[PDB]
Amino acid sequence: EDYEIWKARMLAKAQAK
Amino acid sequence: SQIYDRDSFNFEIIYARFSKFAKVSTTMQAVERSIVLKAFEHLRIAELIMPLTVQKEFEMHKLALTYSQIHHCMQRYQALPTEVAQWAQS
Amino acid sequence: SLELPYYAKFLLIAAFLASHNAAKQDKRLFVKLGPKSFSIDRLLAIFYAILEEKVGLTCNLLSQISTLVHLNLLSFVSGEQNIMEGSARLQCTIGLEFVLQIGKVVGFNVRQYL
Amino acid sequence: FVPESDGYFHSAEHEGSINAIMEEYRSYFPKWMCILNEGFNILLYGLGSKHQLLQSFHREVLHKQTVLVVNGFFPSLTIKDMLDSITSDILDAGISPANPHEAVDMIEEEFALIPETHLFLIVHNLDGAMLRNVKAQAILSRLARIPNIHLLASIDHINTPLLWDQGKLCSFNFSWWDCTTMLPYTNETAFENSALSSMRSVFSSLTTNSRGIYMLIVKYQLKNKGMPFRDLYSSCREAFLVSSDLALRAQLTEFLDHKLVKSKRSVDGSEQLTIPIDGALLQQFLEEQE
Amino acid sequence: MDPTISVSKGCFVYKNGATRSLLGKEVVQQPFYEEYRKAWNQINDHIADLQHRSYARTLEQLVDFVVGQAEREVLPTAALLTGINQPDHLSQFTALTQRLHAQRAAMVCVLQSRDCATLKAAVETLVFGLVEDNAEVERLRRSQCTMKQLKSWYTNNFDSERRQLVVILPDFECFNASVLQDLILILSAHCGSLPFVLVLGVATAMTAVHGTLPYHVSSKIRLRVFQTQAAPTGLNEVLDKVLLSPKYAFHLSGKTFKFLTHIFLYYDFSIHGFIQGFKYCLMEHFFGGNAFALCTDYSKALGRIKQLTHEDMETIRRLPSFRPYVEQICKRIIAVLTDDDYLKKKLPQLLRDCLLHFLLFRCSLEFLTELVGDLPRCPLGKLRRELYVNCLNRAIISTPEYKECLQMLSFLSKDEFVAKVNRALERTEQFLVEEIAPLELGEACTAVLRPKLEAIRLAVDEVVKAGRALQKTLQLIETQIVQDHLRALQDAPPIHELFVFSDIATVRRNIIGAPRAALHTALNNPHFYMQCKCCELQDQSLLVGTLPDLSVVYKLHLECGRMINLFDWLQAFRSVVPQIQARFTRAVAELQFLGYIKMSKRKTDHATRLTW
DNA sequence: AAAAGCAAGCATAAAAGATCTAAACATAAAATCT
DNA sequence: AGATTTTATGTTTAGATCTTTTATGCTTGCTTTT
Repeated sequence: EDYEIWKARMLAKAQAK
Repeated sequence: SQIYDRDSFNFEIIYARFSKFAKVSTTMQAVERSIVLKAFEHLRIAELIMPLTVQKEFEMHKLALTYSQIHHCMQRYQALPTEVAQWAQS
Repeated sequence: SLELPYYAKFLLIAAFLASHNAAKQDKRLFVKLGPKSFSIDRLLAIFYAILEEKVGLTCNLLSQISTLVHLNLLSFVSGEQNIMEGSARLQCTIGLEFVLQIGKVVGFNVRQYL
Repeated sequence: FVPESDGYFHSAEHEGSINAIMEEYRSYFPKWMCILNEGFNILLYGLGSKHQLLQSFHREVLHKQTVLVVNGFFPSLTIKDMLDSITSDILDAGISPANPHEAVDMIEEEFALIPETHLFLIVHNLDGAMLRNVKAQAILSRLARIPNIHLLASIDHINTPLLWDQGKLCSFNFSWWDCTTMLPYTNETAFENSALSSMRSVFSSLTTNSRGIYMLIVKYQLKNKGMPFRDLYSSCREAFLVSSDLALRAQLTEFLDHKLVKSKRSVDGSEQLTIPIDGALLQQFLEEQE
Repeated sequence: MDPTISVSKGCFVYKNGATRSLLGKEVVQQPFYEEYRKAWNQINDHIADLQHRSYARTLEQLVDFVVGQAEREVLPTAALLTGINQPDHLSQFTALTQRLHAQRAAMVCVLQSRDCATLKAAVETLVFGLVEDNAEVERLRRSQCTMKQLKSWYTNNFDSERRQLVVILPDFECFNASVLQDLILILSAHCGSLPFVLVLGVATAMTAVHGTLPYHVSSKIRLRVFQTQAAPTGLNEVLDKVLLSPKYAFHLSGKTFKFLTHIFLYYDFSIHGFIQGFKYCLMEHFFGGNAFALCTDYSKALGRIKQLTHEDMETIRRLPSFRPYVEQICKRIIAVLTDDDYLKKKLPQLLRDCLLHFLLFRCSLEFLTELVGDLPRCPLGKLRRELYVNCLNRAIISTPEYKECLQMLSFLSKDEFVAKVNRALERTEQFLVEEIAPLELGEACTAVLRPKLEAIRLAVDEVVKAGRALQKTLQLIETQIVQDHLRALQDAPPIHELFVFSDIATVRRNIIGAPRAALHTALNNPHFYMQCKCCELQDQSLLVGTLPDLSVVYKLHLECGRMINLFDWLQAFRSVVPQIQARFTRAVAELQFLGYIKMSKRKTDHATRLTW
């Protein structure tokens, strides 16, 4: 997993929480 | 030299021919191979043995003596043990 | 009492087998007077045959060959001027008992190949 | 690479790809400057020619530092030439002493006298045609030991580390780098280290009597499928192609100089005169002379 | 062509004001260069101190031998049975010259084998070294430094006072034999008039000394044998006292540790090559950025956190251990992944966590290694370094060898078991008092560890005052020391990547040199390097027609026998693909330049392969 | 019958042995500085 | 009118060369065991 798409998906999981 | 008709010898051949006598000599059993090697070098520095001109234990050599000189050394030698005097004849 | 690196020990016993086993017997022992001359590639072939582990040919292994030559554990009976061209001939210059001691410390039984 | 001993006991797109490879090796350079600053020396061991890469390192990065380029692929360089170059041009100390290790001792003293005067040393092909002896590698390792002198070097031969023992390989504090360019070995093989037409071109320059002497050897060779010297001497004295023996020996010395004739002496003392060319081309040459 | 490519010259000066710190100020003023230089100076000075403290006993014995000869024909002479690692011993002989000059007991010449190809050159370098050494304590040409001039110089100087004339011969094995024997006879001829002492440097054994010295030469020798310590003992001392010290914040991973010790034990016994390889590991670690300049002692680490910019924040986020730290946590991770200042405020807790974990790792290792390595058969090894590599490389409790250690420790009698655990407790407490108390962040480490040791000692008292309690004591030792303070490196606390160095591939590439592997994979599959869209081979023996020209010639070479006629080789290459003959000649010339083939001399138009 | 093994033969080459020569070293004539 | 590099020169020793001679080795041509 690339760091950029992982950081973006984790920010999406935070903002969707 | 008498057996092989003045062929060049080696420290290993002469040490083997000496050890075949030393195993039954009943006075020469105690010598190390290193003492026989230093005795061979002592023969070499007197030019009683000359190189054919390789390890120092395997260099080929030539006797620098006639057999009559060794035979007169056998009679002129002082306190020669009888075992060596018998081994010299055969 | 000569402590050695592990691959230097295998190189030294391989040089002893190269100088003690003659050129013809390697084909029967490894496909699975005086000490003999041997070329460096014959030494590497006997070393890879007895190694049974197969390390790569790094700089350090051929450096171990040259520094075994510098310690008078091996010798340059000929060649000298052209070590790299394959015309060099080496000659192992150690006794059998040191090889048996190295084979005790290593665990390689030298007498099977003699 | 783990070779098997049984082989001894049984014995376009390319330009863009090479340019991307060269741009990556050009991108490596600041890391090489830091590695050379820490005391390691650079060694390149790729497949193709690395001349242009080290020239780019000298051009783009070492544009102002003192630099001694050394062409190791040169057939005729000597280690005395390199030590004389350092001692005379870098330090203005005159000619180096005739013992090379004395010259390295002198270079170590004079470079101990001058901190922050670094001497970069670029050696294309450290395995060079005249650097393959152990002594020149010992001199190069003693030079690379110096804190002031930094070393970059190329390696091409497969059997190169056979001459580096652990003392030289410890003096050569190498940082190995796989700079595998795919460039052809133009400059490295351009030097001297790596025929019926020529016979006609040299036969055209000969005089008439030399043509007759070589035609006599050609006729004897085609007739016998090397002639003794006495038959050539009697044939030349019969055909009036020579005045005495010594002029015929001078003509055959000229033929040996121009390699038309090989002279092979016999055990009986007679001189044999082989022509080193196959007999079909020799028969065609005799037909050319008619 | 290029101006550097000349037909006449071989060397090309580009002098720029040379008479008779390479980096610019941007790099030296960067914090990572500062922390790298600090850690390297500390590590190098500690290793040099260990080497001097190991050599000091043999140094005092050699100096006492020289002074005892000075208190007083054969020349006295001292064989020094030093190790195979010849370059390392120049510091030993230099320390001997420093001691002999400081006592004013002797003057020293050093005879390298490179300087003495002949007896004349040996005598000239010997006399020149003695006279110039005396001149350097408080220049004649080398043609005139006769031994008679040495006698006249010694009479003009030291006859009125006796200085010994020590002649170090560091590389005894490298000498010509006749030059060395003639030199020993020359020095023995001058005894009485000139006091000579002849220390030697025998890398092999005394049998070499007895072999190269003949009956006449050894008649004039009164040698005494000194023994330098073994190279593996020096490696073990350096690895335990330096690379495993608590006080350094930089640690190797277990793979890098095993790789450097594998180079030492399996290739060369040079300590210096191991030190340069550790220096390359330290440089490859610390040159990754100022985020790796955080890897230091705790106060300077807090100053580095307050120094930081943004690329350092990005490279502390990118490192792999941060991702489990984030997923094992919403607004807090938005402030961590974006706000930057919150990560700057949260860095000291993570750095203290990592440094405390590595301190507890070293203390729990100093516990466990005695209790495990005293055992017969040693499943986890004897010394601390093997247990260091084992506990870092993988989780220790899941290994079969830990089960074997638990079984063989369960089989013990009560007296040896209680004595073993009490020895481990006393050793760990002595280590906690001696080495962790002076260190910063050592008070908190002692506060974490000491109650656990008191609980293990209470379990020992419970098994003393009362069979099955030994299993409870093993359970206490497992779950307060092995489980908590001896985790595998993947289970280390997050942002431990700043402190360990696990990148073994690039460093193994740049230290271990394998030119033959690169030439092999370049001459077999060029697609590995060129990365063409057409040149890929599904197998390495295919020989496709789009290959680079050296590879086709190399494969048609490889697929046949030893002696190779050039002509059918040319027909096969012409069948694969005028200028084609010139391309074949260029490929054969390059393949000869690499040493793979050579032209025959006895047979024209043929080539023999040098490889097998 | 297949591939390892002993005399044969020319050949690069290696010693060598004298021999001649080029460069390093010691040294004298001389402008130069005082 | 005297000391100091400076330079031009001669000697000597190490290295290049010519030549003979001798040898191991590279290849060949049978030769012979498995």
